[PDB]
Amino acid sequence: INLVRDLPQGFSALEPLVDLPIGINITRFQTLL
Amino acid sequence: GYQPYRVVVLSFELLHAPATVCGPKKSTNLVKNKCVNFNFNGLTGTGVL
Ligand SMILES: *[C@@H]1O[C@H](CO)[C@@H](O)[C@H](O)[C@H]1NC(C)=O
Repeated sequence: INLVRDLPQGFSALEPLVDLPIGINITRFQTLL
Repeated sequence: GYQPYRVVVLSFELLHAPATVCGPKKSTNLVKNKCVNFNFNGLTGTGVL
């Protein structure tokens, strides 16, 4: 979406790139740089 | 008594972790224009193509 600044708009959808059939204890998502 | 005769014995789980990836197209080829009850395991194909 060609944008410049401060426009959190845009409407679309998503496909499952990967389904890792792990089924593990998941509630923490530390996202780091 | 001791000649080399090696064996690898196997075992499957009592489901400690469910299956990973399931069966492939153990299949024959395609068909056409004549209704064929066929199975995709999720798309029971019954009717003409
Ligand atoms: C973590 O995953 C295991 C997998 O069997 C499950 O049995 C266990 O209950 C999970 N732990 C929590 C806190 O949900």
